[PDB]
Amino acid sequence: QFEERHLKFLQQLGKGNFGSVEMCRYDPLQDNTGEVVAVKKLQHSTEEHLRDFEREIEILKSLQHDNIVKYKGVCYSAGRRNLKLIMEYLPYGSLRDYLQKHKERIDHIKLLQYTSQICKGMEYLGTKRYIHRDLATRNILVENENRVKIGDFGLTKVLPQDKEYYKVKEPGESPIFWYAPESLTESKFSVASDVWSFGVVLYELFTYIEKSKSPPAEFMRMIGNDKQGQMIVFHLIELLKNNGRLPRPDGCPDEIYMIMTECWNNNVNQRPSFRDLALRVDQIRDNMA
Ligand SMILES: Cc1cnc(Nc2ccc(OCCN3CCCC3)cc2)nc1Nc1cccc(S(=O)(=O)NC(C)(C)C)c1
Repeated sequence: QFEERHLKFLQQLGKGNFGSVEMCRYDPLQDNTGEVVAVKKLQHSTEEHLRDFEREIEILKSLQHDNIVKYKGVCYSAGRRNLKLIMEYLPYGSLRDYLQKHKERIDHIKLLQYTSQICKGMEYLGTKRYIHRDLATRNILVENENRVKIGDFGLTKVLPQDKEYYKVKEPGESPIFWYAPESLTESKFSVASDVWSFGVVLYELFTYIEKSKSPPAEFMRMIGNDKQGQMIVFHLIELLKNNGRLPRPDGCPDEIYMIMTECWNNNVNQRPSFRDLALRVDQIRDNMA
């Protein structure tokens, strides 16, 4: 529905490996009444990346949830590539940056509100047999002080009809300090591996994104900063097989650290569901209030 003639560039919000996101104003009447949107595009539009980009557009079109960023449409230039995905724009940016800028005004009860919203959005993803694979405070976006949203679906894959996991080894470097053990060793991605990663999201939240308490900082202080390249991954695998874990964040109540550890269970069938986590986090929140 969108025409690239009338999309007008304001600034770049983010740029990763295969894609980038720009703030733009859709102003079809050329009079500065149009609305400001977010536009995602590929920056190396190979054909494999393009077909995966279109499955992502189709996945995001199939989702409507208060905690999922809103799809708006697509746009094409002359031809049926240079394809662009149009989404709503959220003014407060990533939850990672929002939280370390207001760390002295956001208490634990507010952290738990975000947490339960993330859970409800993740639970909605699971009902449609989507695996996010990429959850982190980096990709959680902020609509306003009371609402967060899951903000990017570049790696979201749909489960096969028969099986409850997905095997993918990607070319390039992966965020291996959020990945469940069975994802490091066998590249299996399930809703239980997303629960592992939600545990480290919750860890991040309670570290208030303090620089020396990032999961990579803490993990690679546990295995030694001397480790080399591929050996890095191997050493982390061994540390997770011996029940080495991230430490409890400073000030974190023991109840919330028990939720974190229960998601970091080595036994994949023994991790809690997102609906159970939402109920645990809603009761901790209701007792604090
Ligand atoms: C879909 C969408 C809607 N609204 C926003 N709002 C937003 C608003 C301000 C942001 O500030 C970024 C920090 N500075 C960068 C320059 C301006 C400010 C960042 C994001 N972002 C959105 N997506 C987005 C924006 C930046 C990064 C990401 S991502 O890290 O999760 N994924 C990739 C873009 C790398 C694929 C996703």
